Amino acid sequence: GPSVFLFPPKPKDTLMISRTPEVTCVVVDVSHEDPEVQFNWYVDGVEVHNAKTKPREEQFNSTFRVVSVLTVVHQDWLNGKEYKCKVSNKGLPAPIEKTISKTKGQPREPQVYTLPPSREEMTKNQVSLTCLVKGFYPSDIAVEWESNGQPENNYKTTPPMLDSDGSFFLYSKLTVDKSRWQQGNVFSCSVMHEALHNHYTQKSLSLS
Amino acid sequence: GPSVFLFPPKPKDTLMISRTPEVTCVVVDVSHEDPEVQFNWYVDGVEVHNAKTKPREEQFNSTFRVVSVLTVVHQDWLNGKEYKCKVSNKGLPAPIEKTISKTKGQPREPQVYTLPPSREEMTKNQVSLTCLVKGFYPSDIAVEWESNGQPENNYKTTPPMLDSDGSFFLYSKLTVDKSRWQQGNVFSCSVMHEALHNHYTQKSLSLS
Ligand SMILES: *[C@@H]1O[C@H](CO)[C@@H](O[C@@H]2O[C@H](CO)[C@@H](O[C@@H]3O[C@H](CO[C@H]4O[C@H](CO)[C@@H](O)[C@H](O)[C@@H]4O[C@@H]4O[C@H](CO)[C@@H](O)[C@H](O)[C@H]4NC(C)=O)[C@@H](O)[C@H](O[C@H]4O[C@H](CO)[C@@H](O)[C@H](O)[C@@H]4O[C@@H]4O[C@H](CO)[C@@H](O)[C@H](O)[C@H]4NC(C)=O)[C@@H]3O)[C@H](O)[C@H]2NC(C)=O)[C@H](O)[C@H]1NC(C)=O
Ligand SMILES: *[C@@H]1O[C@H](CO)[C@@H](O[C@@H]2O[C@H](CO)[C@@H](O[C@@H]3O[C@H](CO[C@H]4O[C@H](CO)[C@@H](O)[C@H](O)[C@@H]4O[C@@H]4O[C@H](CO)[C@@H](O)[C@H](O)[C@H]4NC(C)=O)[C@@H](O)[C@H](O[C@H]4O[C@H](CO)[C@@H](O)[C@H](O)[C@@H]4O[C@@H]4O[C@H](CO)[C@@H](O)[C@H](O)[C@H]4NC(C)=O)[C@@H]3O)[C@H](O)[C@H]2NC(C)=O)[C@H](O)[C@H]1NC(C)=O
Repeated sequence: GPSVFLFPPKPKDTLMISRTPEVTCVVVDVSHEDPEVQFNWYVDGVEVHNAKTKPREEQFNSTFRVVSVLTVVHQDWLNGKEYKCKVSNKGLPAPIEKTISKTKGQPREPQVYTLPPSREEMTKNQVSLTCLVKGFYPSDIAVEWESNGQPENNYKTTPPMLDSDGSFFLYSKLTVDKSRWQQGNVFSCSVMHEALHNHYTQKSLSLS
Repeated sequence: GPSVFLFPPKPKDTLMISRTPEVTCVVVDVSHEDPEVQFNWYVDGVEVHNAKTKPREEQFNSTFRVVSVLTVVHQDWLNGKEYKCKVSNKGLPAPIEKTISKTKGQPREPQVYTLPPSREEMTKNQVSLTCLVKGFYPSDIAVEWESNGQPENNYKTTPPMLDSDGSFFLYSKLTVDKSRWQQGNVFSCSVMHEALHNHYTQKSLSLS
């Protein structure tokens, strides 16, 4: 009894023409005696044929794992085109069909807010700078940090939370040596999200 | 083939003598033909006998569900005592054993920081006030908000995130009408966590 899992591309993959968005079709618990698999892909029901089917991998539990990767057009996904994977195995009476697309909902533009460390935080040798992203829909988003055009390393972001009003929000937290902050260095969280003009925005933060 | 799941109490249950901490032993996919179950509980291997075993509930998939609830002593769990559930069913060749205890690790005191809304946020009719809890271990924690001793309603908190240094942190976000904030009302996130003196602390925030 095999099952299939269908993964969407990653947000910023989608948002940057530069990047390569992929839809991933994963089939597990494939019969170890009859490992032969057939993938079929569809774009709004339209069969396409450009998917790279990876070599089957033997797992440690007497099953195989089978991955099919479809390259997608940025705009296509953005315009909410459907991607359906069909998987046909001889040890299964009917082929499995999963489908995925950009989540159905009105797009909503993220509001970004930079926030100092707390007065009391100025006790410790590390401070936390606070990026705040809210109101956005869907959930698919990415934040980064940087200073002097160079990306910062020591930050962490939450996974998006559902807000009362059906929007999502999240916080990003960049920690830095107090000295940097007090020297008046400028830092900015950058946010990628389909609702943004050019899918990107930057909001800066430095000690007043 | 039944399975068991063993749930810990909830943080603040543990932290307030007032509250009632419970350890929950859940057994699912119990045979619909042979539904007869036997629970056994243990405190550091020591069998106790004070658990309330709930009536078995027929599920919609031809299985039963069986819950056993053990009341625990606040200090006991706090001192990291072990709670092992044994489940014995006739349709299973060996009884299932799960065990749980306060997570193993050095306790670490949460640092709480209140943070204004962003200057730019003062555009909208709703603002966000920002409670920040960091450095804590373990993860089991709870935040609330209040003003004028009355609990606030419209806030949301993230689930704890793992921080670089093996600590957890999280943010709480309380939204309020701009007018309240500009009137100079005082708001404070309150945090319950075992590392706190008296398991509690409060940090306030009002417009300067
Ligand atoms: C033999 O050993 C095998 C290898 O270990 C093992 O295979 C594994 O099988 C499980 C199923 O039991 C399967 O689990 C699914 O995982 C989905 C996410 O997979 C992630 O994360 C894991 C680890 O965290 C990674 O190892 C995977 O590679 C994968 O990572 C992603 O991979 C893709 C491409 O490779 C990347 O693009 C991603 O970036 C990357 N992510 C990360 C974080 O790195 C998970 O979503 C599945 O959840 C759904 O099914 C569960 C039941 O299995 C339900 O509990 C749950 O509710 C989900 O249901 C769905 O919910 C959706 C809404 O959220 C709906 O849309 C769906 O309709 C609904 N239901 C479905 C589809 O049923 C799931 O947990 C693993 O993927 C798989 N391992 C690998 C490596 O492929 C075998 O089980 C072993 N067999 C036996 C018999 O023991
Ligand atoms: C027939 O229909 C039945 C009823 O719907 C159904 O029963 C369900 O079976 C599934 C297993 O498939 C079982 O899922 C487990 O759920 C655990 C959490 O349960 C929560 O959340 C659900 C919904 O979100 C609630 O409905 C539950 O009541 C329960 O809520 C909690 O309940 C307790 C007491 O009631 C409260 O105190 C809590 O406050 C409350 N929570 C909330 C949010 O309200 C989940 O933790 C389990 O995860 C582990 O097993 C998975 C495999 O099933 C793994 O993918 C996963 O990795 C986990 O593995 C563990 O990881 C741990 C570390 O994190 C380790 O410690 C463990 O060692 C390791 N492994 C284990 C134990 O295997 C799990 O998903 C449901 O609980 C159960 N439903 C109910 C209502 O009890 C049947 O499946 C149906 N049968 C069939 C054949 O279809």
